[PDB]
Amino acid sequence: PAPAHVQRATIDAFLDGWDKWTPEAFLATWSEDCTQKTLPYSHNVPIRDRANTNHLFPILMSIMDNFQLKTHNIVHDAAENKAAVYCSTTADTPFGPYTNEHAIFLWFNEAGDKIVKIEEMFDQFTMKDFAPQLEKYAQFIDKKNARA
Amino acid sequence: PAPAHVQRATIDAFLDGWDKWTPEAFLATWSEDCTQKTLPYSHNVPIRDRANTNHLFPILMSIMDNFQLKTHNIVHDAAENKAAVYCSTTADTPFGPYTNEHAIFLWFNEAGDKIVKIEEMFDQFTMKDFAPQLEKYAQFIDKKNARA
Ligand SMILES: COC(=O)c1cc(C)cc(O)c1C(=O)c1c(O)cccc1O
Ligand SMILES: COC(=O)c1cc(C)cc(O)c1C(=O)c1c(O)cccc1O
Repeated sequence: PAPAHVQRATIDAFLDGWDKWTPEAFLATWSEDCTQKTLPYSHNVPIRDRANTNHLFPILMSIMDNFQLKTHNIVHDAAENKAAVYCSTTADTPFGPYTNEHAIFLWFNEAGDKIVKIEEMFDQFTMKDFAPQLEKYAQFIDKKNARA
Repeated sequence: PAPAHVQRATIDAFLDGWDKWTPEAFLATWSEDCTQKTLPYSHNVPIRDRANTNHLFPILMSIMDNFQLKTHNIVHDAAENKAAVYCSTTADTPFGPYTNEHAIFLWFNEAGDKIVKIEEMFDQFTMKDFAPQLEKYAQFIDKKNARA
């Protein structure tokens, strides 16, 4: 398992790419197989593969302006090649103001330079309203692109 | 900062006491001024202090029958005297079946033997229904006890 400071460097580049709020910046630290699973398991939100998130994040970021990320807690388990962060976010969306908070579990690859698995719990009351707004927005971008 | 194995021992006792589901077993790792904070911050849930916890847990535990804890993930940051765990639970309650899942952030005291701060995010759809039900059930116990 890679040295702490290398994993920690991956964590920071993930958070900074998140704050930078472009697809390429944020997805730079995700491996090709990195899955994102929404917790709790009981909410039955299907795990999301990399083709899914590569298609979502451009659309998602385009409808969140003044995105500000705030990191409250980094728990680094260098021996286990693992981490957990707590973050909060705000943005303006086509649907009104957006706020969220995130408990995020990360796993790194052997080299400690990519994130390989993501599991996350968020503000489910924010998401109950926003996920369907986002899904219909995504479908509208899809249809609009296929036409042209 | 205490050695990693001593901090890990408190984690293991915390989860084992939780599993054993008695006020004494679970609380043995809680420092005497340890606070419990519900995330997200945006839901503005007041800190539960140790006295609140000591009154709540005997009632709460008494209406959760067949309680089962499953631990999914332990993120230990010995260098920062911190940790994060992910757990899920089931039980039978007088309000029907119960399921919950917890992303818990733990801080230890200097000795690494007590837990000093708890911040957790849970299944907010469980808690939306359960929390008022437990609050009314707790008031009823306090009333029934007073008049004896
Ligand atoms: C800020 O947005 C992110 O890129 C994001 C990133 C991470 C690591 C977890 C998330 O929960 C989100 C998210 O907020 C989100 C969403 O709000 C709607 C659909 C999918 C998502 O991933
Ligand atoms: C299983 O119960 C616990 O002792 C418990 C314990 C921890 C570490 C987090 C919790 O969220 C709970 C809880 O589930 C709970 C509840 O369901 C209602 C009121 C207070 C609580 O702490």
